[PDB]
Amino acid sequence: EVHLAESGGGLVQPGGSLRLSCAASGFMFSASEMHWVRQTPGKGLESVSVIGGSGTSTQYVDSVKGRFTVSRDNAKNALSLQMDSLRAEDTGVYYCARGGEVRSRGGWKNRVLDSWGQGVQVIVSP
Amino acid sequence: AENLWVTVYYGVPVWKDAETTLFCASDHNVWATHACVPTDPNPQEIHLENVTEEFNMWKNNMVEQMHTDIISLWDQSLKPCVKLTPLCVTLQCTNVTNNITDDMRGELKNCSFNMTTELRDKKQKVYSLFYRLDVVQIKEYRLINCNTSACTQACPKVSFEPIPIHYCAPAGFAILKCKDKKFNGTGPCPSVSTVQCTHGIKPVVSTQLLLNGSLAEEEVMIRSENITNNAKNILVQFNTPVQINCTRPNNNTRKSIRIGPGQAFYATGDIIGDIRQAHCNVSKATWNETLGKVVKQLRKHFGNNTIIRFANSSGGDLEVTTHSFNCGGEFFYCNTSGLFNSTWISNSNDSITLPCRIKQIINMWQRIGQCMYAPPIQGVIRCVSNITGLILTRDGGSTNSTTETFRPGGGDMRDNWRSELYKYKVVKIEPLGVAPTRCKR
Amino acid sequence: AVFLGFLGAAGSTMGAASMTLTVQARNLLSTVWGIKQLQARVLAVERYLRDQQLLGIWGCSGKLICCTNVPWNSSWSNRNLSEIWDNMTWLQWDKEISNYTQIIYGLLEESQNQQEKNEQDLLAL
Amino acid sequence: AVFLGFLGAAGSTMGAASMTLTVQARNLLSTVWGIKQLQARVLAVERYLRDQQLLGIWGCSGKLICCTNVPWNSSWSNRNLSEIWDNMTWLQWDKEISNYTQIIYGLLEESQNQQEKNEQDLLAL
Amino acid sequence: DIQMTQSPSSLSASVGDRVTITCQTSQPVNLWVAWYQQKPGKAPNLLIFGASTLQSGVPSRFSGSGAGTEFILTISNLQPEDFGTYFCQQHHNFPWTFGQGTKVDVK
Ligand SMILES: *[C@@H]1O[C@H](CO)[C@@H](O[C@@H]2O[C@H](CO)[C@@H](O[C@@H]3O[C@H](CO)[C@@H](O)[C@H](O[C@H]4O[C@H](CO)[C@@H](O)[C@H](O)[C@@H]4O[C@H]4O[C@H](CO)[C@@H](O)[C@H](O)[C@@H]4O)[C@@H]3O)[C@H](O)[C@H]2NC(C)=O)[C@H](O)[C@H]1NC(C)=O
Ligand SMILES: *[C@@H]1O[C@H](CO)[C@@H](O[C@@H]2O[C@H](CO)[C@@H](O[C@@H]3O[C@H](CO)[C@@H](O)[C@H](O)[C@@H]3O)[C@H](O)[C@H]2NC(C)=O)[C@H](O)[C@H]1NC(C)=O
Ligand SMILES: *[C@@H]1O[C@H](CO)[C@@H](O[C@@H]2O[C@H](CO)[C@@H](O)[C@H](O)[C@H]2NC(C)=O)[C@H](O)[C@H]1NC(C)=O
Ligand SMILES: *[C@@H]1O[C@H](CO)[C@@H](O[C@@H]2O[C@H](CO)[C@@H](O)[C@H](O)[C@H]2NC(C)=O)[C@H](O)[C@H]1NC(C)=O
Ligand SMILES: *[C@@H]1O[C@H](CO)[C@@H](O[C@@H]2O[C@H](CO)[C@@H](O)[C@H](O)[C@H]2NC(C)=O)[C@H](O)[C@H]1NC(C)=O
Ligand SMILES: *[C@@H]1O[C@H](CO)[C@@H](O[C@@H]2O[C@H](CO)[C@@H](O)[C@H](O)[C@H]2NC(C)=O)[C@H](O)[C@H]1NC(C)=O
Ligand SMILES: *[C@@H]1O[C@H](CO)[C@@H](O[C@@H]2O[C@H](CO)[C@@H](O)[C@H](O)[C@H]2NC(C)=O)[C@H](O)[C@H]1NC(C)=O
Ligand SMILES: *[C@@H]1O[C@H](CO)[C@@H](O[C@@H]2O[C@H](CO)[C@@H](O)[C@H](O)[C@H]2NC(C)=O)[C@H](O)[C@H]1NC(C)=O
Ligand SMILES: *[C@@H]1O[C@H](CO)[C@@H](O[C@@H]2O[C@H](CO)[C@@H](O)[C@H](O)[C@H]2NC(C)=O)[C@H](O)[C@H]1NC(C)=O
Ligand SMILES: *[C@@H]1O[C@H](CO)[C@@H](O[C@@H]2O[C@H](CO)[C@@H](O)[C@H](O)[C@H]2NC(C)=O)[C@H](O)[C@H]1NC(C)=O
Ligand SMILES: *[C@@H]1O[C@H](CO)[C@@H](O)[C@H](O)[C@H]1NC(C)=O
Ligand SMILES: *[C@@H]1O[C@H](CO)[C@@H](O)[C@H](O)[C@H]1NC(C)=O
Ligand SMILES: *[C@@H]1O[C@H](CO)[C@@H](O)[C@H](O)[C@H]1NC(C)=O
Ligand SMILES: *[C@@H]1O[C@H](CO)[C@@H](O)[C@H](O)[C@H]1NC(C)=O
Ligand SMILES: *[C@@H]1O[C@H](CO)[C@@H](O)[C@H](O)[C@H]1NC(C)=O
Repeated sequence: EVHLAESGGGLVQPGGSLRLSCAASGFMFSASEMHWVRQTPGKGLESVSVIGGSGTSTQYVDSVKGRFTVSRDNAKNALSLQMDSLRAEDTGVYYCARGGEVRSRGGWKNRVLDSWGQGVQVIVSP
Repeated sequence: AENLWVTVYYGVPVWKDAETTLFCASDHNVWATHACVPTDPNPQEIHLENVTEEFNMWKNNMVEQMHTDIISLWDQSLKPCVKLTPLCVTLQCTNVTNNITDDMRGELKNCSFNMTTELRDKKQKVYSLFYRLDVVQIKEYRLINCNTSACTQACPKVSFEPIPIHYCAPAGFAILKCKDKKFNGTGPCPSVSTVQCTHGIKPVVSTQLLLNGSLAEEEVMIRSENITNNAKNILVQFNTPVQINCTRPNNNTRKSIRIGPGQAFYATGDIIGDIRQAHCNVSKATWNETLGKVVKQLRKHFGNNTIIRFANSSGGDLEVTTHSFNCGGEFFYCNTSGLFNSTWISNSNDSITLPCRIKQIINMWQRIGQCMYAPPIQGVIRCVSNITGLILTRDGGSTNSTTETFRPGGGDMRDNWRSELYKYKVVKIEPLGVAPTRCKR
Repeated sequence: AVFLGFLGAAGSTMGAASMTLTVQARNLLSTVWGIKQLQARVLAVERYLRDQQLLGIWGCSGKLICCTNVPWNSSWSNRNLSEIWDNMTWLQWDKEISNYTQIIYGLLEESQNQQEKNEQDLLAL
Repeated sequence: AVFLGFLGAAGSTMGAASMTLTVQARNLLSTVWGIKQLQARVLAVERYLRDQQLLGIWGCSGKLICCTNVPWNSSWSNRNLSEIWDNMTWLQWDKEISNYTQIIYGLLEESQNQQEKNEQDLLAL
Repeated sequence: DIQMTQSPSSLSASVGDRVTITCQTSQPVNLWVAWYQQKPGKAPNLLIFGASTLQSGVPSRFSGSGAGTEFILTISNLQPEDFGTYFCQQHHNFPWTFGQGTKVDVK
């Protein structure tokens, strides 16, 4: 069974920095893409960032580009998100998810966020 | 390394464009259902998931096939009927002045003439009433068609009521239908299905207005092969229908005259009571709302700040100039001048009344040398119909003027069939295929 | 909906579409209007017989998935099975390889007779 | 010239003519004038189906050169293979043996059923 | 970025009712749309992927369809456990944009 556990959240002031860790088990970590998603209170979901299997390919949304950094450790099967210059809009619940390969009924292969973590709360307030 | 070998597969799902001959499927009439196969009570349609097809309503062979079949059926229906060859005689006509209004003065002529009978020796003097459009002066008049050809009298038993017809492809072929709404009849349709037969289509014959047609499911639609060019007609499909009530209030009477052995000619004996013009009524507020929707849609293609004008028809034959149709066996030609008369600038219970004229000598299709005589119908006539589309033509269109004027169109009946088969096409399957595989025989 | 049935596998991959050849195979066979219907019916039988003869001549008579002896030439197509049988549709493959159809037919025709001759020779002993 | 093709091997020996059966096999299938054309097409289809049925009944379905179990009677013909397969044409042989055609057909038909029955009996065990 | 629009924004339905949610994209995404469900205080759970494929273990009442730039999620037989916030996500090109969320609650 796939298991993902998040940690490292809490309270931070505006302009501070914070590291969120996600421990994964129950699957081949090196061969699965990893996603960081955030849910702001009272709003919908948003994909903060993505990192590939090899760890060389990383992408982020425009709202967090240049501030959020995503990294992975395949030996430890761990994922890390370093956030800097945090703002009030960054407050919310951060989830780490796996992009699992699935086959449609037509025989085509794509990747979806099959498994998610419990989430971790980050509050950016003075 | 690959060590691949050729493999034959039978039944591969591949199709190609093709043309074939479709056949009947239906649930005394001119549109003979006797030779048409019964329709299945539960037709089957298969939606093709993740299949995109190319469609072009202006290159459909189904329209040509339907036109040819309709013409053939019309020709066949008139074969066992009386031929009015003796009717070409010198008629002596006078004006009728018995209880007529101002607008119906001279519309009817009381004509007496000699005629043959069952015996080739004897002759009989008879009289009848004719329309001014059917008699041409030679006090002595003659039928308009006498110097062109002698045509048959439509048999009184057959009915001109349209009946739905379903078109079915043969084995080894398939019919693809586009279920994508807002599809304008040309381009890629992403939502496709395979249907064994086409839905019921009524072969309604009319000009300047589509009657008893199908309504768009989303909003008013505009279709044209080349909207920039003025020579191509514009097909407008409404979202909601407009009720039109047509009526001939004259109380007609029919009398049979024996012109030979087992041959009778039906004539209008006399009119009981007052004589008044037949006419049609159309709701005013509904028509205004429909025209508002139409101009709103037209502004998309012809600029957001242009002036949109509706005016009268240019000219030509009576069939193309006026709204021509048939109701209850009587052929009406209505003057649609009060409808398409307005201007639009970017920014209760009264009904529009259209007078109409009835005709008996008919040339339904654009053919010369084959007319048709409609026998008179006894009693007053009334009918109600749905307006669900228009055929419009752009005048001029040069860059000198920013004002766009549209006028009623028609004439060619292929447009009537094209308005229903715009979301259908026919293909033929190619089951055999070759691929690479790792076997070895 | 009736998504699956007859041509429902048109949008699926070749590997998935190869599992439902029978539903396409079945339907290939089945006063003025009667003449047109008869004329239409006359052509379907001819097409079916042509297809059956073409299949039988190659030695794959009475088979829906029949492999043969002629090897695949790399010139006609360079794509490998990895991106064909589960990353392509039958329509796309037919469109790509519609140009090179007849040569494989001729090769199969000339290959079948050699196998027949060899079988006769072995049975002669 | 197009000396070879369809019936080009008519004048050759039976051994040489047996190498090109496929060219003959292919071509067997393919307002007032249309009626005649339709009649001819119907007759051709009927003839092709008759030939296919006759081939199938003998157990040589889907084969161009198929030997069988019925032995050759010396009474019908006495010439040996030495003066037949390379010293005679197919037309000459058909002309010579046009009389004795039906008996061999009946023998083949009655022989096929026994083989089918024996195969069923063997598979029963 | 591809913009995702959901409809209706919120809805109240009773047990046994049929629920239909529509999702629209500004640009074609083939059929790479996935429908997820979220309960209060829980992470999202996938129901549909590929716009018509049901995830293993999900009840058969959930279904998805559509094409072009319009996709539909259908819950035929609403149950007490299906109430929550439904989202439609496109995963054809990065970024993978989610919808605004449709909240289905007890009437
Ligand atoms: C669009 O659709 C609408 C509705 O579908 C169409 O309007 C309908 O039109 C039909 C045909 O006109 C009409 O049906 C007639 O109703 C009359 C009044 O009830 C009937 O009297 C008439 O029956 C006569 O005609 C039949 C053949 O059509 C005969 O079989 C029948 O025996 C009757 O004929 C006898 O009587 C006449 C007159 O006395 C006599 O000359 C004969 O010898 C014979 O003795 C039809 O049943 C519907 O009532 C209309 N519907 C409505 C709601 O009004 C409309 O026409 C369509 N538009 C177009 C353009 O086609
Ligand atoms: C519905 O059908 C369409 C096509 O009929 C499917 O789109 C196809 O999706 C696959 C994804 O596996 C694409 O594969 C891609 O191939 C390119 C080749 O260069 C490669 O670079 C990519 O990495 C990827 O592997 C394929 O190209 C694409 N088809 C087209 C014509 O673009 C679609 O997936 C189907 N729907 C579903 C839900 O599967
Ligand atoms: C059309 O003309 C005929 C003939 O003139 C009219 O029939 C005559 O009607 C008068 C009075 O109604 C009779 O006295 C005559 O005997 C009738 N003539 C015949 C030959 O019967 C007929 O009424 C006229 N119809 C109309 C509408 O004016
Ligand atoms: C029906 O036929 C009669 C007889 O031919 C026509 O009456 C003749 O008309 C011509 C020309 O007007 C005269 O020269 C004859 O003297 C008339 N003969 C008789 C006996 O009247 C009569 O006009 C014809 N009917 C119609 C309507 O023209
Ligand atoms: C739609 O009609 C316009 C008008 O005729 C076409 O454009 C013309 O094309 C002809 C072709 O030789 C030129 O001579 C004209 O100068 C063009 N006129 C304009 C105003 O462009 C146009 O090509 C048609 N549409 C299509 C798709 O062919
Ligand atoms: C079309 O509209 C006209 C009025 O514009 C109608 O005329 C009236 O018809 C009724 C019939 O019951 C008469 O009682 C009235 O006296 C008529 N009034 C006028 C001013 O003509 C006509 O009936 C309508 N026809 C149809 C078929 O709806
Ligand atoms: C055409 O005729 C229909 C009836 O055949 C008319 O419908 C009537 O509309 C009036 C409104 O003015 C209602 O009071 C009646 O109850 C309706 N009758 C029926 C049977 O529904 C319709 O209004 C007519 N159209 C026009 C433009 O006059
Ligand atoms: C549309 O309206 C115009 C004028 O409003 C009509 O033109 C009239 O045509 C008649 C018949 O030829 C002439 O007697 C009039 O003098 C014309 N009027 C004008 C002002 O020129 C035109 O006929 C109408 N359309 C139809 C089809 O009748
Ligand atoms: C159709 O109706 C219009 C409107 O009544 C007719 O136009 C009128 O025609 C008469 C000639 O009979 C003129 O005296 C009027 O001045 C015209 N009115 C307008 C507003 O132009 C038109 O003629 C009718 N169509 C036909 C073929 O007669
Ligand atoms: C004119 O249009 C109306 C509305 O589309 C038709 O009434 C519909 O008829 C269908 C029958 O197939 C029913 O299923 C709908 O419920 C009806 N709708 C309404 C609002 O009544 C009407 O039948 C049409 N008239 C003609 C002659 O075709
Ligand atoms: C009949 O009436 C019309 C219109 O009033 C007139 O033109 C014609 O000359 C009249 N014919 C007669 C009185 O013979
Ligand atoms: C018949 O007569 C009308 C009017 O007199 C004329 O317009 C028409 O051309 C004539 N027909 C022929 C074939 O000349
Ligand atoms: C409308 O028709 C034009 C004709 O060229 C076509 O290009 C366009 O794609 C059509 N609209 C849609 C939505 O397909
Ligand atoms: C027409 O005339 C006949 C005969 O007098 C009569 O029975 C019928 O009622 C009349 N029709 C109308 C609509 O008045
Ligand atoms: C056409 O519309 C004008 C108003 O723009 C009006 O004065 C005229 O009477 C109308 N003509 C007809 C025949 O209704």
